[PDB]
Amino acid sequence: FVEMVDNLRGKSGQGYYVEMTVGSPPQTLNILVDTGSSNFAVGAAPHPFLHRYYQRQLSSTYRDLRKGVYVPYTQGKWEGELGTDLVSIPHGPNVTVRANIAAITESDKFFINGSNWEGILGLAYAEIARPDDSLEPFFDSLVKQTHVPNLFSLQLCGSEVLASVGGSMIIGGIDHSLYTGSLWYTPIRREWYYEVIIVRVEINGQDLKMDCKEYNYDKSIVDSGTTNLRLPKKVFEAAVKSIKAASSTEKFPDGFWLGEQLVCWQAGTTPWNIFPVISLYLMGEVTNQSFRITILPQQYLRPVEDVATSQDDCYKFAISQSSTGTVMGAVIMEGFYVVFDRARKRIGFAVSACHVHDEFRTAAVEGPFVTLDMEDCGYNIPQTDESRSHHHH
Ligand SMILES: CN1C(=O)[C@]2(N=C1N)c1cc(-c3cccnc3F)ccc1O[C@H]1CCCO[C@@H]12
Ligand code: NI
Repeated sequence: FVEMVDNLRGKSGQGYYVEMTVGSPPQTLNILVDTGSSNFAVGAAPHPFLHRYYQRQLSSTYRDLRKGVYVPYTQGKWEGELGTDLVSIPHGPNVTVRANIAAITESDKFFINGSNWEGILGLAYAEIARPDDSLEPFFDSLVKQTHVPNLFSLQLCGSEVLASVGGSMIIGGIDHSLYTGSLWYTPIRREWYYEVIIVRVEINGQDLKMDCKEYNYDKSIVDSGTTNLRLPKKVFEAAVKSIKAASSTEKFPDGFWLGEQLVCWQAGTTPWNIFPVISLYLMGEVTNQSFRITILPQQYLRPVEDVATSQDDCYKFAISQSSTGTVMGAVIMEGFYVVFDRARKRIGFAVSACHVHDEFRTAAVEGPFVTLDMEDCGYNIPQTDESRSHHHH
């Protein structure tokens, strides 16, 4: 899949995007690659942060669905008009599909100044699409309309401008040049988000020793659309305590641990070895097995170049608290080649050929670990009457 290698770009902390075309003749837009959502939505009206947008009137193949869509989320929203048009990925498979497209006509805190993307590609399942699960997501349409295998994989590679990032989205396959060592699979627990189960967490080889349901409260997901590793409150607190203890030779302000303040060292002198590795053990394909993915401080301490002190290497702490479960965001994914094997309801992890490391430690994927009489680490979200009332024909 040589032609699909290196097809992702972006600015650090602002999401990875792929080039796509919409309409006839093709209109090129840069589109955020988001495994944590399920809509294909593109700027389709002027906005201060857009240099360009989808011009429906310029497309001979555009069809209006005569239905609006409204998408609120934590401290943001986008909304607009549903339709269909022809869509391709120039540095993807050699195919063109008719997909649903939400034409974004109004938004708040959605577009990011300087991110260089104009839309979002939700790669998750129909269950979480808006307005409802009857709006077929892009990848479903791609698979149904073409011979493209039902799988994609992601290799995310992490003074006045933010650092440029790159990576690969391989659609329809696995490219062996993008990883080394073994490729380990964890089940997709349920097809909505890419939900997985964490069975154990270690910080510098030390078990956090929590009830494993705490690791997945109220879910754990793999999300390219989240920068940070996000952890449930109780888990976050235990992790921060352990990371603080390991790095105790340095006394950082509270602002740092909250991700609200950078910490710096003289260029090239960053004491990586005082920061511990973090291991997440993921449920294996076999009942009582797990494997671990291990990330370095090179992943969870994000580089931010400072104008005021350009002679220093400065870092943001990129592990943060969640009230909506574990989020394995870019912090996790940057260590690994991640295979979203939809066909076989599983997610694969292998050491990425592009991950940032040093001569002492490396991001790792290791297994199997077998546990006698494995507990169920999955959390069952309480059923609301709202959700229960839904008929599913
Ligand atoms: C959590 N999440 C969002 O809020 C979300 N996608 C995900 N996964 C998202 C992430 C980023 C973003 C910002 C910075 C860095 N990377 C990114 F992808 C920017 C906008 C955005 O829009 C949300 C619309 C509703 C569904 O979720 C979407
Ligand atoms: Ni009914």
